[PDB]
Amino acid sequence: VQFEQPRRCPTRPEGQNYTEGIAVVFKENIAPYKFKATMYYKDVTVSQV
Amino acid sequence: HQLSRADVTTVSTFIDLNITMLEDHEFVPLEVYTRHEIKDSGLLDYTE
Repeated sequence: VQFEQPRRCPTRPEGQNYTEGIAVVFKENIAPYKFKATMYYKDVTVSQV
Repeated sequence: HQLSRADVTTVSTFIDLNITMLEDHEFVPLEVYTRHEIKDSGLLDYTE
């Protein structure tokens, strides 16, 4: 019998390459559109007494 | 003559192993929509 010769060791995987950047994350808009209005009307009352 | 150990070149019998700790991480509160946004997505509010 004889001794086993050295095994080939694993290597550290190269790793992940990351690109740096600036992000803006948008979601679906659920907010209603809002604006200003003016109502012009006349309350008309006829009382029968 | 005497000499320092630094004068003799050093070979290592030690196997290197570099373990680093997983650093602290802070999770901030994060919502896609708040309750205010969910309630405001209605066109008419009966109460108001």
